[PDB]
Amino acid sequence: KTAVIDHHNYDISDLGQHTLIVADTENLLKAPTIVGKSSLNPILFRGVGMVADPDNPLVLDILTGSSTSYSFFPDKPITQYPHAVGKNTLLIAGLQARNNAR
Amino acid sequence: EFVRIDPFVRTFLKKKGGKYSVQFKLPDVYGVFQFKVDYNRLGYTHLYSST
Amino acid sequence: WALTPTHYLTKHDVERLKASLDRPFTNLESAFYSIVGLSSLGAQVPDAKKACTYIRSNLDPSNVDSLFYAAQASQALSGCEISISNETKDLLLAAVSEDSSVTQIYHAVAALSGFGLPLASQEALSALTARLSKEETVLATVQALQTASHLSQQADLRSIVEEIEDLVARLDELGGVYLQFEEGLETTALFVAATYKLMDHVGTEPSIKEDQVIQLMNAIFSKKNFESLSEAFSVASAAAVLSHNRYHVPVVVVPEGSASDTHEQAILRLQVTNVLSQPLTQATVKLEHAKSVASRATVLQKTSFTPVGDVFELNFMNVKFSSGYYDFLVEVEGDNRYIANTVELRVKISTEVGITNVDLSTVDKDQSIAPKTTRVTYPAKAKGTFIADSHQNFALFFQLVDVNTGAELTPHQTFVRLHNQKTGQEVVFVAEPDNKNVYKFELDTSERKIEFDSASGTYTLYLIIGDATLKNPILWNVADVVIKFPEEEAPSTVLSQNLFTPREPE
Repeated sequence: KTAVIDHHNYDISDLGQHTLIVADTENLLKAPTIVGKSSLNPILFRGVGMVADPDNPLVLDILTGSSTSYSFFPDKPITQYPHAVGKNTLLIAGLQARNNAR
Repeated sequence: EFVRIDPFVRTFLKKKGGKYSVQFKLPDVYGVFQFKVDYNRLGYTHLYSST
Repeated sequence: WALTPTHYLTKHDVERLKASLDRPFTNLESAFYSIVGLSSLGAQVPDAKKACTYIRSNLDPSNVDSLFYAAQASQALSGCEISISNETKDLLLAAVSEDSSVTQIYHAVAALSGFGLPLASQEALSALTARLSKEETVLATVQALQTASHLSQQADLRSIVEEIEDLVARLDELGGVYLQFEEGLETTALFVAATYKLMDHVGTEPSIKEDQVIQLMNAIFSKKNFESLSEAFSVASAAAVLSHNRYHVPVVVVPEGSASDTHEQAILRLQVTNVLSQPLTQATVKLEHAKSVASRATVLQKTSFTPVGDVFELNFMNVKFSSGYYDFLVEVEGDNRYIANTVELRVKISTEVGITNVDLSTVDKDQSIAPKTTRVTYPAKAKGTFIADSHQNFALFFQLVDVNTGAELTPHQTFVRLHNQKTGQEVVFVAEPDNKNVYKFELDTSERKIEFDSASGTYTLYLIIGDATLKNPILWNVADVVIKFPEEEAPSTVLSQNLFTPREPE
């Protein structure tokens, strides 16, 4: 039920919940092998934020949420601390295993 | 790298003749050394070689 | 809760279906599919005289399929009479036999009814039922229903109608929202068309439950791409029968545009249409009641919508909705044929937030000195540097109110972001209200070190304020703070993580 929320970069096309977020390509990882060497217009995301465990060094932080975005239950007040907040929110994350699985 | 336990030498391999190679003088210290290549770069495959 | 329609043919979908029907012909089957799909939608053929000449030229009088398609296409074309022989009549009467499939009976009966030829309807039904005692498959059953929609009422169609209550159980239910046969879209659409055509010609209301019909149409429109001409023909026939019939007209009700920001307008408009998106201009609509989600108490009741052109519109400028979500119960009234005529809809009222009376202050942690306070007000950034260290603590107090009404607000997001100007690292804290709804934040550097990782320095301080209801979300640079933790002995061991770094003779 959680979603990524962003009250500043939600798309005009959003259903009125501020959960269709325009992720800026400034956040896109600086790795053209992964993300492609050409320039990209802003990208639309609507889904569940995830957190890369700092304990794992191999994790690939491909597309972070905005500095303002966060993940919570959109209807329900913020009693607890969010699971992810700010640029810690990952929208897309990758893994390169030691066997080079991806 | 040229390693016994810690690395004794580390140097850039020059691109020459279609290959990567370097000429260097072995350290003053005998032992069972290993050559290592450890090209770990973001998004590229982790290459490891040891002799 | 009763199910509202989740899929239908929009104004765009009806026109894309018309485009998907107005295709060049390639066989009598294709002309049948195209012409009868358009005519079911009520669309015309521009070149109907040429389409008739095409049917005439392609009509083989010796083939049951050709005869069927030509008969139904020429019945769909105006003035399209075609020569038919007595050998064709004998062929069609022979095709109605126990020596034929129910499909062959279907073709022969619809050929006779298209041309307008006599038929021993009771004997045709006797053959239909005899074959259908073997051909108990869904497709053959649907073609038997359509046959019974051509056979005279004087036939004992009771044994064919009794297959409807079997098929309805042979439907597969995709969980609360959809009903379909495993034989998929085309079979569902043709079953709905056959059932309604049959029941309208026999003159009895269908036995299917209205909510099951809602799930069936949701399943028919659950896919919006119709690939063959026969898929378009079937879906068009189903939309046609659900557009206009003697018994059941599905009332689509949807908000015109996004209902999310209506505080810019304070007006509600409802579209109220059939599944062809034709407005039910003879309907009436009323707001039965509106309740607040925050208390589930009612706010407005029994207030009618007015027809204003296509939409039904309700003014409520006079009732002072506060910031919040509100649910409107609405009902569509008039013709007793309406089904699903009552709809519960979720409207949202937005506002803008005023931040006021923010005081930014520091205190000597031993209270031997009185507190220092600087008054600030958005957008004005605070002036000068403020210090938070092993001697002076730092705090923020601020108040959030509605700019229009002055009521208290408790926005969903209210985060304090400290941005390290050099390293660009962020720390984000959440401010929470006291019982008076004053927000407070304090920095006690001796504590938060696990948050800061004890990284001292100058931090830019931001307030982030926003909510789904708020029209005007704030990101304010309020102040700049220098945080000096008592000095760490060895940061470097924690910082080690940055592992994507770029003798002779004597």
